[PDB]
This record gives sequence, structure tokens and C-alpha cells, in this order.
Amino acid sequence: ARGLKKHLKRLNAPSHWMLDKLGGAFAPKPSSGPHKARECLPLILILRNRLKYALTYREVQSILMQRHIMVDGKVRTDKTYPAGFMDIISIPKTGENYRLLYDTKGRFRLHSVRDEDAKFKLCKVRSVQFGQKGIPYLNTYDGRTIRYPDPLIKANDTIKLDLETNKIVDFIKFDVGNVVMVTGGRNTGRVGVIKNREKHKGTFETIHVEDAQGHQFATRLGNVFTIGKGTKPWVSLPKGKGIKLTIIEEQRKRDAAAQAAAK
Amino acid sequence: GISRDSMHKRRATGGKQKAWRKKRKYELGRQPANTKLSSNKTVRRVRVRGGNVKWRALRLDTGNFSWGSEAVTRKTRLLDVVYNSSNNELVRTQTLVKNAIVQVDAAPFKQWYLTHYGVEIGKSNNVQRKLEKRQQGRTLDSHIEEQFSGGRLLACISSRPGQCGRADGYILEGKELEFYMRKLQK
Amino acid sequence: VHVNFYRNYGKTFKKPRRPYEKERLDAELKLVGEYGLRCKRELWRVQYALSRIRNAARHLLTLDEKNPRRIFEGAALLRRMNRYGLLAEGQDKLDYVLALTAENFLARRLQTLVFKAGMAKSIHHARVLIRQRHIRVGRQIVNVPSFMVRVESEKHIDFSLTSPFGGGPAGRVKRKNQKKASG
RNA sequence: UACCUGGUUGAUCCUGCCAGUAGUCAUAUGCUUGUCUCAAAGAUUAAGCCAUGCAUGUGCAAGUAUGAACCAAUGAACUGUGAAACUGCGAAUGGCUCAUUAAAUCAGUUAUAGUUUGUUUGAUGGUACGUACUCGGAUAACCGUAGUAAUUCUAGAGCUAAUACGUGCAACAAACCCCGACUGGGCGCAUUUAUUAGAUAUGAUCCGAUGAUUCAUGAUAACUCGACGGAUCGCACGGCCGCCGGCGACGCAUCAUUCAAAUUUCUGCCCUAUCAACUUUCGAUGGUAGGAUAGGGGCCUACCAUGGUGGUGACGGGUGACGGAGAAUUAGGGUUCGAUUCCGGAGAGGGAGCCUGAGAAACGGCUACCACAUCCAAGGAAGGCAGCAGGCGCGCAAAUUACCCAAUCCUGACACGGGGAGGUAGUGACAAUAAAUAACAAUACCGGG
RNA sequence: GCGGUAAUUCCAGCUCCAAUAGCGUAUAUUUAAGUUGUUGCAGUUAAAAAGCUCGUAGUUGGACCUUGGGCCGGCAUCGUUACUUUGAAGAAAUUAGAGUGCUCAAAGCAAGCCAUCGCUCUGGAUACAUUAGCAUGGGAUAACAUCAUAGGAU
RNA sequence: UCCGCCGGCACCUUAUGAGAAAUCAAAGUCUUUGGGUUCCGGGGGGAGUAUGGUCGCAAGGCUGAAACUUAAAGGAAUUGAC
RNA sequence: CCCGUCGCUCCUACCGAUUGAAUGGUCCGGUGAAGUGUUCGGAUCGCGGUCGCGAGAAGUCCAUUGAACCUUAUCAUUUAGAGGAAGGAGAAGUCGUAACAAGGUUUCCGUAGGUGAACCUGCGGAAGGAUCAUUG
Ligand SMILES: [K+]
Ligand SMILES: [K+]
Ligand SMILES: [K+]
Ligand SMILES: [K+]
Ligand SMILES: [Mg+2]
Ligand SMILES: [Mg+2]
Ligand SMILES: [Mg+2]
Ligand SMILES: [Mg+2]
Ligand SMILES: [Mg+2]
Ligand SMILES: [Mg+2]
Ligand SMILES: [Mg+2]
Ligand SMILES: [Mg+2]
Ligand SMILES: [Mg+2]
Ligand SMILES: [Mg+2]
Ligand SMILES: [Mg+2]
Ligand SMILES: [Mg+2]
Ligand SMILES: [Mg+2]
Ligand SMILES: [Mg+2]
Ligand SMILES: [Mg+2]
Ligand SMILES: [Mg+2]
Ligand SMILES: [Mg+2]
Ligand SMILES: [Mg+2]
Ligand SMILES: [Mg+2]
Ligand SMILES: [Mg+2]
Ligand SMILES: [Mg+2]
Ligand SMILES: [Mg+2]
Ligand SMILES: [Mg+2]
Ligand SMILES: [Mg+2]
Ligand SMILES: [Mg+2]
Ligand SMILES: [Mg+2]
Ligand SMILES: [Mg+2]
Ligand SMILES: [Mg+2]
Ligand SMILES: [Mg+2]
Ligand SMILES: [Mg+2]
Repeated sequence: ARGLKKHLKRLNAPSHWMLDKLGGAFAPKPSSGPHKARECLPLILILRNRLKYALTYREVQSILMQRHIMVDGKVRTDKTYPAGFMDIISIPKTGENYRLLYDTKGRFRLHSVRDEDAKFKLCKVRSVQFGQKGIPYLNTYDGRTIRYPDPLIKANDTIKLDLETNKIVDFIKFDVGNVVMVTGGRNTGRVGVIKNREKHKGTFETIHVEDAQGHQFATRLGNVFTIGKGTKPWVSLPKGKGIKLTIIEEQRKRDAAAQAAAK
Repeated sequence: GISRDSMHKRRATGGKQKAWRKKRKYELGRQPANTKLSSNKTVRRVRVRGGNVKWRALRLDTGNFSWGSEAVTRKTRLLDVVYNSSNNELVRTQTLVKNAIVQVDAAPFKQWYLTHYGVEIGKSNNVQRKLEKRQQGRTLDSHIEEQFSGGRLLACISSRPGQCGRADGYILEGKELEFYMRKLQK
Repeated sequence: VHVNFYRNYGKTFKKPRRPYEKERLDAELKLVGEYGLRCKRELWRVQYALSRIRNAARHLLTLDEKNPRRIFEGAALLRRMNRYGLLAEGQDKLDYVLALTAENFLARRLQTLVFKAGMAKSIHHARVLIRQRHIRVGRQIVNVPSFMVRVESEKHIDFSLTSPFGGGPAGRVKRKNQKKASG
């Protein structure tokens, strides 16, 4: 009340952190970092609860202190560091370069990308204005800021950003006909192609997207993330990429029963 | 202490509002600086929210005043306070606040005018070949020029002395000046 | 805070509105008598579960046929019924499940199936044998007479390996008698 | 399970209530109680009062070791660990309670183009010049003289450090703006003020952003007695003839981000008219100019105007009223409840004022008054369980002065310390789940096909 | 309502009944209660039409205006709402609900399988969530002023 | 005198209507429940009482409780008795 | 069947002389701690050149926030009270018979007066009347 809060109750944790209700009174509060602490997956919830590498809040530390975790091309030790979207969690030694992608149910998935594809990432772009001494800068959506950007780059764009030599390799503008993945709300994790953008003077830029399998859905100007030019994404999607409503999930379970086992 | 809450005020319906909490620090107030025009300058540092610093000027004698028409800013000493829009006892007490009319000596401005326009009021070839160019458009208001002989120019304070610790301002000209002259003449 | 407070919990029987009625009392006593129960609670909880299922089915049947929030849970309810041996293969509609009754549920209890499988001399002997750890479903010992068996496990009920009735060593009574006869 | 039954009569049909019927994560109580699992537990009355013990400290290779410390060594500064102490950081989170509070808190939904933000992540630091191979004075631990009945009460003396404190080279530029020698001053970044560019949308002709800005930003003139612009630490040793050099730690400033707060838009709350007018000279509603604030604003001051709300219930009163998510019962509609573990607010006996700090009007911080209450050598000194456990009291009404950081997480200089947060055992018929107290045969007796 | 010398009702024995490791009692309140009635009560005689009329606010207000028509990146500047459809944003927990043989259950979000130096990318679904706010389509039914000094449209 | 129309005070017969019934052509068109609107009742007493407010010269009028007590009070019709 | 006065007992509430009593709250007024900012002040300390600069405690002045106490008034809650008086209950009663039959004077409303009590009477009204009716 008189200041900041350093505790996060388990029942107050974000939903995509599927945490057992009777597992404790507290959840790991995400540290300050590049991502918004509600759309992030802390490292504690990576070496635990997603991989069986660590078993407690004592071996996550025991393997972070060995400097074994390299997120976004940099060794990180803070166990509650907020890896939030498409961050390259590159585990050295064993080589587990993982892109944090959005499951069709709003979850977080560690898509195992190849090593040479793990040397870059992509970032969404916030406003672009003039800095001190009249030097334009980028100010992406994951805390990153890049000075001297190419003048074609504008707001809401996406940039393919290198890691070892941090410079913009190329970029995709925000326009209709581009692959887009939704990263917020109920439509999280659904890829599609923008059909038209509707503009309301004052607020609420609404984007209408067409799914590959024929479905259509709308969302805000936020929560969307351009992925690739035209209809070809620049990254490997985890699987499915379609909403897959409950009935067809039941059908998949049925055919899994009727095949494979089939007995 | 002094607070800025609406807690003690009354509703727009004229009904008394009760109290459900104590006073809070983040809504405090402080005593006014009550800056004075005096020769013994004194400015005291204040520590404000966030750890930043406010400069509370208790006494000032000089200032940074700008002639907008010629766009020249000079440091000069204030001589008197002649008008105060809000309170008529703030000129009797000679209190430096924003929008308070003051008088500043014209010596720096006379010196700049002489060395720039080549004209005194109140070298081989380049300087003379450039001086008449500035003398071609040289024009001054009669009310502006009549104060150089007197040695003091009417001016207005645009800074907040109790906040920035300084008294800067601009020289009164045009439609402003006579409006105050008709208020200062008697 | 106490984290244990977050565990959900509920009640399973309801008790009747009118406590003293002759016809209802005789009906309940009749059912208890040949289904080998212990009290009216063992039957009231079955009534409660059946009432919940019937209410769900009735709510589903009120919706339009082309409503997915009818198709999905209609399929789920019929799947559960066909899984627990309640609805026959000739009753694959949401209307038949509204016609279910308490004896359908009581016929699927482990005690009832043990009695009807010829392993027990009477439905009370079945309950006694169940509570004495003599019966295993599949490979798992069960000592709960209310265990509702499924169709796929109906062919695996058998006396346990540890049981003297399923190939175990003699109980303490027989061993005591052998000790007495030894000397 | 969308349900009724008894009672007015000599008897009848009604209105109508009394009584009966079932539930309550709803509290007492009474009798009884074998097993398994799961669990509330001094809220109601007194936010009444507290003996006692604990609940917040913290050290990495990497700020400061000479313990007259330990473990090893054998002319060198130290060159292993390290108690104490200085320095830094934290103690504004968590925990507890519901007294005040009825468009007020609060919920959904807005805004900051009206602001502050330690920290985390990314980027960015040319102007000091008017000993830099590295400046100065103290001080703690230590040691020894003490005072007092007394306390992490207190005074002198002698030593010695810094990433403490205080000074000071800031090391080496360019461009530009002004005053100017006939054919020199300014200028890093920060602060304040003023002027000015930021276009339309000499042939060939650069220039961002919003729904919206004199906006982002640039140039100019000046201004400020400017806690700013590294006198800091660890590891590895190398390459060029003394020169140069890596990987890290901590620290200062600006911007963006994250963590947030503050203020704010619209709509929404229980009973009362035996509450119909309320507010305003002294702020009530609005305007102008200031002051103050991190910032908008009658938030405050001077002057001015007479406005603002109300049968669509203002104003006033009651609440055994914290608000919500939610709980019980539910054919549907509904009625009643919501102290309590999740979110928000408020409080630390009652009011008030404030220091430090990025963050407090903080009470396991201070200062004062009021009420209690504690030693005392009677000169003075120290207080805050609505934290955990426990005690008294109040009551119809509520458990151990136990164990532990093993789990969940948080905090610190930190892999390592600590955590009455939290977990574990104890009491527990609040509530709830499953479930023993006999099954079979023969014989005796008695029935039906 | 019972007990005034024959007590089916009190005090006890026997027998029997209901629930059963649970039952009784007191308060509070949900149902019962269509005895608070919007759904959905009543007002001649049972309690309940004002002595009567006028009257502002409130509530409620006649009819009338697209049908035949089959087919089946631009660029404006505009009557406003209620209603209805579709979408978005929407804390978890609780509730409903899919999967899952904790031995069953109340639960939990786990797990399952060849009999592996492992795999199923294992799963950790989905609804509802009044009203108010934002956006898309519809214009039937309704409310406002707009309606003949042309100061109208082109 | 006869016929017809509108408006009014009533009356007679009959439900196929309603109602506890008396009875009602409206007191009908009501579990097959909804045309608009005003007032007003919640078992019988205490009680139209206490007190406050307000109008009146007064008598009084309008508004109007609570503690407590009680298992009935009451409506229509029926058979007796008187 | 049934009504009221009077007599006895208990219970609840009301009026009530006492400028009642107590408790909590608010407005006004007086005193006003303590902190915060400001004015003056200068115990002392450091350095500089037998001369200046800097830091600075106690104290003091004004303003501000303002606890707390002391009177008046007012609001809200509980209660004492001599006396009066009202309801209800009680198996003890006294006095009559007002109502139910044409209740022996038909009954009942509004209003006014009167008397031991139910009640009586004057004026206007009603049938809930003991008359649905005199074209005679
Ligand atoms: K601190
Ligand atoms: K809100
Ligand atoms: K302000
Ligand atoms: K701090
Ligand atoms: Mg906006
Ligand atoms: Mg009852
Ligand atoms: Mg056992
Ligand atoms: Mg310390
Ligand atoms: Mg807290
Ligand atoms: Mg109130
Ligand atoms: Mg509001
Ligand atoms: Mg600008
Ligand atoms: Mg202002
Ligand atoms: Mg004023
Ligand atoms: Mg309260
Ligand atoms: Mg609450
Ligand atoms: Mg509690
Ligand atoms: Mg809370
Ligand atoms: Mg507080
Ligand atoms: Mg206390
Ligand atoms: Mg305090
Ligand atoms: Mg304490
Ligand atoms: Mg505290
Ligand atoms: Mg208890
Ligand atoms: Mg007898
Ligand atoms: Mg009724
Ligand atoms: Mg009557
Ligand atoms: Mg009547
Ligand atoms: Mg009438
Ligand atoms: Mg119409
Ligand atoms: Mg009544
Ligand atoms: Mg007669
Ligand atoms: Mg008589
Ligand atoms: Mg008579």
C-alpha cells in the first residue's frame, strides 16, 4: 500500500501458468524486465513446470549459478527473469535453442528451433520519434531500443533482429495480406492473414484476420504480431496453428483411439 | 501539514463530506517562499518527491531578462517592483512572483544596442559596411526609447522564483506595455 | 493464509422432504433389502447422483439440435452411460437417459456384480467378502462395496491372489486349528 | 420432487393466520462416538487490557583486516579463512483486523497531451583546462580513564582505513554563434527564461508523429554559487619499444521499458419524508493572476460575479454497514447473507506533527497531548500482541506459551544467512467423504409353490 | 389437546417405529408463501375505492409513408437514441462442464504406455459472467425535435 | 298511434360466464393469468391510541406508531333451537 | 349469548413538577503543547594571512499544521421520579341489562349536550330492516 509488492499469490498468477492450486501459498513474481509480467514465462517456470530439469526452488538456482541459461544471446541468472515472447532460450552445452511461441490455447510452448535459426529473433515496433540531438531511435515492444533506424521502418512494424551483432537485418511493414500471430486475448496463438483494418478516430483499431483453414476472427491493433511477408511465415510454427474447436478435438481423440492402439 | 486534498472540502451539492482516512504524504503542501527584492541573495535547496530538488529563492537582486524584438537576453539587476496583478500589497512588500511588473536597469541593453546598431541612445571597413545594414531597419518604439534615458525599463517576470530559485523575464513592449503604463500612470 | 482451505468439498445426499410416508418407506426398505445396503443414505446418494445426471440431460434436451453445446455433452453423457453399463447399445439417444432409474445404478455396484457372478452365496455375503479384502477388479484389490464397475472391467472380477478364496495361505482361524491339531 | 397437513363449525364452503414439513461452508448447546480421508477454529460481546518467549536482518573471487584470532608457511605491503566494526542495501513487502466510511471506499470501463517512479532490460555520456605514476582531514572496531541504580544510557584520551566524507587533472577534437585584426569570447550534460525552424503536399530541390498540440526534436541569446561528466575493486596474463591490451564487479547522468502509485471519466448501493429545502460573509459554484505540489484542481491567497444540488428524494438521520469476487436456498423469477485465506481500501489505544528514504504522514520509526500502565537507589528511565503462542476480561461462543526452513516463495553484499511468512505435529463430532458392529452350513421349530 | 380410580398422550417395564455413528433442543433466514404477487395476490358483503371534481411532475397515448424485382487504395458528409445480431476486452478461485480407475467417493490436475538410459509436440479443455462502456449489421416496434413567410433542393 | 337511431335512469328472463356463496349482463371476456392509469389492504386487539408535524377561535381535521396480548376474529350458506 | 362502570392482584407502555441525571458527538470562543518553514543570534570547530573565510549548536521572532484542556449551546442514547392515567391478563367478585328475536324504545353512522355504568336524547343520513309491492 505504502509502496511496491514483492509477493505473488498462487491464485493471483496468470492463467497460462498452469500451477497446481494446492502447491503452495505463493507463485514466483516476475522480475522487472523486457516483458509485461503478465505475458511472460519466468525462468523458474521453464527449468521447472515445463522441463523436468529442476525439481525445486533450489535446483533452478543450482543451474542458473552455473551460467547455463542464455536467453536472447546473453547469460541470465535472475530466476524470475520475464521471458515473454519469441525469446530464444538458448541452452548451451546440450543445445536446446527454444523459441517461446504461443499455443493455440493461449499457452506458452518451447518450439525447438535449429541452432542457425536461433542467432536471430523478431521484435514488434512501438513508436518511432526523434531522440536528443535529433537522432531517431526504434523503441521496440520488448524494451529494446535501436538508434539510427532505416527511415522506411514505422510504428507497429516487425523487425528481424540479429543477436551477436545486434542490427536490423530486414523488416516487415504492417499491411493487409501479411501473416499475423495473435498474442493477446482469447484468440492468442492463432495465425492468419490480415484482410482489412478498421480505424476509429479516438481508440480501438480493430484488425480482421482470415485463418488458413477458412476461419475468420477479429482482435485489437495490439495483441497482433506480423510474422512473415505475404503468406509465408519467417519462423516455424509449433503445430496445428488452427483454433481446433472442441468437437474436432474430440474427433482427434476418437481417431487416436481407433488407430495406433486400435484395440 | 498543509494538504491539497478535497478531503476537507464539500461536495458540489453542498453536503459535508466525512473523513475515512488520515492525511497522506503524497498530497502535502509547503509554506510559500515569499521571495523579496533585496541585495542579500539567498536560495535554499528543497528535497521533493522522488529525491529531486526544488530551489526556493528567498532573496534575489539580479535576473535574466530578454528583449524579444531584438532577441537579446542580458543579465541585469532589478530596481523596483511597480505592479502586482493579484494582490496590491505584494508590491508594497516588494515580493517577486510570476507576472509581477518590475524595473530593470538598462545599462546592459544600452551597451548591446550601441555595440550592435552603432547608435547610442538614452572599425576599418567591415564594421562600417555592416553597421548601416542594421541601421536601415533600425526602428524603436517611442515608449521603449523614453526609458533608456531614465535608466530603468519596465519588464515582466516569467519564471517562478519560489520554484526554480531564479527571477527571469522579458521586457514589456507593444500592446502589453501601454496597458500597464495606463495602469501605472497617475 | 492456509493453502488447505482451497480444497473444494461437497455433499452427496439430500434427505427427503416428507420423512414419514408409508409407501416411500416400504419402497426404500424393499430396495435396501435385496440390494444389501446399510442405510437409507446409501440409496439417497444414488438418487442424488441420478438426479444430477437427469437434470443435466434435461437441460441438454431443451437446446436446439444444431447447437454445439448440445452435441458435445450429449455425446459425452452417452459415452459415460455406455461406459458404465447403464444404457444399452440400442439406446443412443438423449431421451433414453432421461428414463434411467435407481436400480440401474444399483445393478452396477461391485457387491451386486459379485453376487450375480456366482462368487457369493448371497448379496450380503458379497458385501462381507468385499469388505474383507477378497475381491480384485483387474489387478487392484477393492474393499469398497460401492465401487461402480465399468463394462470393460466386468470380465476381470476374481478372488485375489492373496485371498484364501483365490489361492492364498490359510487364515488365522485355519492356521490356529492346524496348530491345535499339530500337537 | 413446480407437493402440502392439523387448528374457528352441530355440520359446510371460504378469507385468513397459528402450528407442523425440509436446507443452511450456521452459530450455541445436550446425549453418544470403533475405522479411513479432508478440514474451520477469540469474527459476533470488548479496534477491551496484556506477564513472558519469538516474529528482520544481511558477505560474494570481486568496498574497508594487523584481532595482541585460527590454520598453514619462511625478508616480504597484503599476498588462506576470518570474528568485530565502518560502508551499502532491506526493514513501505508479508502477517493481523474491519473501528471509521452510504457515489464516499469498491466493480466494470476510461484519461495523464496533468504527473513521480530505487530497481530490471536496451541505448546513449568530447568543452575539465586558466599531484594525475593517484590529493586531504577525520572516524569506527581496537586500547584505556570514567559517570550513573539503571537501558544497543552516556563523556573524555591514544591509533588506524574507504566505493564513508571532502577536494581536484576531467586527456585528445571537430562543427557552429558573436565581437572583430584590411583590400579574442562562447560552446559537454543538467536548470530557468526569451526569440526562432519544425514547409506545400535560382532553372533540377531534404525534412518525423498523433484523432488532436506553439508536439518530438534543431538553432540562437543568456542564466545557475549545478551533490553530474569513475582519484573504485576481482581474475588472467599477454602482444609491441617503456608502449599497448582481455573478461568481469560496483557507481554517476539522460531517454525508453518493466515494476507501480497518484489523480481522474461514465454507470451502478441498504432503510428513513415523523428529514423539504441545503451550501455561501470565514470557499459554497464559476472567472482572472499568482502561491504550493511530482503534477491538474478553490488545493490555498487577492480581486470579481452570484451562483451550485433537490419529489428522477438533494440535505439530514439509522445501519448490530468495509466494497467486490462470492455463500445458502433455489421450476422460473426471487429472498437473505457476504468479519475471514483472492482483489481493492482503512487502522496499529485516540487524535496530531514529522525525519530518513525511490517509495511512509510508517507506529515490531521518532516528537507532543490525552487514557492506561512498567521498574526506580524517587533524581529520572522505558511503553504499545487488531503478528505467532499464551494470560485476564467479556461473553451462548473459538485450540499448543510445540518442531522446521525439508516444500511454496520473499528478502540481503548473497548458490551459502534469515523468515511465528509458510509448512509440520497437538487439541478439533464446525462442515464433509468412504465405511465395521458379522456371513455360511447343519439340527430343532414354522410357512408357500 | 391429555391427567378429576379403567390415562392408547404423565412416571416406568415389555414390545414396536424413524434416522443410524449420528440424532435432539434455541436462535437467525431460504422454502413452504400466489401470506409482498414484475412473472403472480387482493379492494360489493371477509381487511382494504379517496365525499366529489380540477390539476403540474410521473406513467400511458388512434390510423397513415418498399413494394412489386428479379437475381439469389480512393472520395466525401451524415438525425439522435432505445431494441436486437455479431465481435472484442474481459483476474484467478467458486459454479456448470470435457479428460483422467486418487482401490471408490468427496477430491487432485494429474498422468499413460513399450517394460525404454525413452516416448505420447502427454494433458493442464469449454461455457456463463446482469447493468454501464467500445465496435459491426438490421430498421419492424417505440421516444425527441425537425413539417408552409421558402431563409428549400439542383 | 306505429317503426327506427343516439344519449340516460332503471327493470325482467337466462347462463353457455364468474364467484366461498349471497349474487352479478357486469362483480363476465383470469393458472388458456399482461388495454392505460390513480388510490389503497396484509390474522384479531392495543388503535385511529401515544408523540412529533401541520391547518383551526375552539370543538376538531390530515399524517400517524410501539411495547404488550391473543388462536382464533370474520364472510356466505345449511339443519335445529328460540 | 353478552356489554360497561366500580373493588383486588400482576405485566407493558404514556403524561409528569424536578431550569432531572449520566454518556457520546458537533459548532462557536479562550488557552495552546510539539513539529515544520522563516528572522535575528553565535557556544564552538576547521583552514587561510597574528589578519579573513567557511561550517555551525543552544536560544529567539513571525507564519503554518495543529493535539489537548476549559465554559456555553445543540444533537443522539439509557434511566430515577411524588402524582395522574391507559391497555391486557387473572377460575375471586358488586351493580344493572346496552346488543343478538320487532332483544321487548328497530339497529347503525357524523355531530352536540347529559347522566353511576353499560348508555339516553336533539339534527341530518343509511338498511347492514322488521317493507324489494297500491296503476289506487
Ligand atoms: K529502507
Ligand atoms: K473503477
Ligand atoms: K496542483
Ligand atoms: K532506500
Ligand atoms: Mg489514447
Ligand atoms: Mg412455522
Ligand atoms: Mg486399520
Ligand atoms: Mg549497518
Ligand atoms: Mg500488507
Ligand atoms: Mg449516514
Ligand atoms: Mg462516482
Ligand atoms: Mg518543441
Ligand atoms: Mg493555477
Ligand atoms: Mg478567498
Ligand atoms: Mg462498522
Ligand atoms: Mg468482505
Ligand atoms: Mg481470523
Ligand atoms: Mg485484504
Ligand atoms: Mg497506515
Ligand atoms: Mg488494543
Ligand atoms: Mg502513526
Ligand atoms: Mg506489535
Ligand atoms: Mg506494520
Ligand atoms: Mg466451537
Ligand atoms: Mg394405565
Ligand atoms: Mg391475500
Ligand atoms: Mg363488517
Ligand atoms: Mg369491508
Ligand atoms: Mg365513491
Ligand atoms: Mg401508434
Ligand atoms: Mg393486521
Ligand atoms: Mg315496538
Ligand atoms: Mg336490551
Ligand atoms: Mg333495543
